Amino acid sequence: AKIKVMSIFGTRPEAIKMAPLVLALEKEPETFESTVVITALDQVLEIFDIKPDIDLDIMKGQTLAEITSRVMNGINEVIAAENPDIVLVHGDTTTSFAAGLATFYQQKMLGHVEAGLRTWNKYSPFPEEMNRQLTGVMADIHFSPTKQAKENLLAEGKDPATIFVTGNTAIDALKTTVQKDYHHPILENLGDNRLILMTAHRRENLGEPMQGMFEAVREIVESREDTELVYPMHLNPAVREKAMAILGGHERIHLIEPLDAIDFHNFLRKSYLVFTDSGGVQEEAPGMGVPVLVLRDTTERPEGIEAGTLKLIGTNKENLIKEALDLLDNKESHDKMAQAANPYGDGFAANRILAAIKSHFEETDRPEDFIV
Repeated sequence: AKIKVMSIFGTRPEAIKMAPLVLALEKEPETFESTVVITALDQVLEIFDIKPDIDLDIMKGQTLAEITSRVMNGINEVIAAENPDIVLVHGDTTTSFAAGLATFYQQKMLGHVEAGLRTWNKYSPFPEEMNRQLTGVMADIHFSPTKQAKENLLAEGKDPATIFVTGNTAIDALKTTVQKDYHHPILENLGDNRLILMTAHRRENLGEPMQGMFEAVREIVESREDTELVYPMHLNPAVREKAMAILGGHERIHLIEPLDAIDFHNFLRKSYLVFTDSGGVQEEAPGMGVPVLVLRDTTERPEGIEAGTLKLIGTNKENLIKEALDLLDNKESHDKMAQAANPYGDGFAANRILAAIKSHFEETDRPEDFIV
């Protein structure tokens, strides 16, 4: 008798974060039976060589109430038939909550991957904060990405024996998304130059601060000739216009279209430093040992800052330049961040998750938390 694990994912980012876990399950077929259920990303599954078992075509002018009901009724039926021992839902999407609820209705064990993040504000993010809180009450086992997420769960009175700080599976994903010898002209023509990668997608930054930020990187590039800038341009025309105006026409600045999360991981790997306001990049970049300068005034990632893998520098042009130059001119400061321990995971969150599941069903050694 195997432990039948049903992994549910409904978005591309979930696919990337759940794939590694599915791979881990598939590495131990003597113990696990893996059932993958899609509720939407076929490019990601091809990379991880994951044949999905069930594909629910849930639809897209649908309200939140309708999406929830469709996914819940769909998953209810899938679970009732497949009769898995455990269903794994991820993070805070509506699909995860709905599938979680169908899992509870079917009286199956519910595992929550990336468990316990909280803003404690029921309407920000909406409905993600509530999703993760609801999923949190229904979950039987929680796989927290950090010590903080675990504490959040403890403060809500969850049973410590059911929470495991495993790290973030997104980092495990890098072992597969990052190619042995990735292919891209810019990376091939890079030579001895230091690649600087920049991305900004937060509404607050895409506004007026955007101009100061492009001017900052332009100046970094002009001041340091052995650097090159890659900027996947945001789709907003006003943003592109500012990018073309300030960053256009420079041989060492590449203004390209938005990269896939996968192409991005591969660029990230050869990057010397990255400027971003993306949450995922703050946890993934240090997985590559890439120093991250965060273009934000606030952050939900204090661990990265305390660890030294990340630097919160805001959006002031003078601060972008200073902080960038510091890293570019002082190899000591670079390796300091480059070697700082990633508090969000070591790339083996999947293994800890599986050991945790094995621990419950076969009552084998309880895995200890990921040590930051």
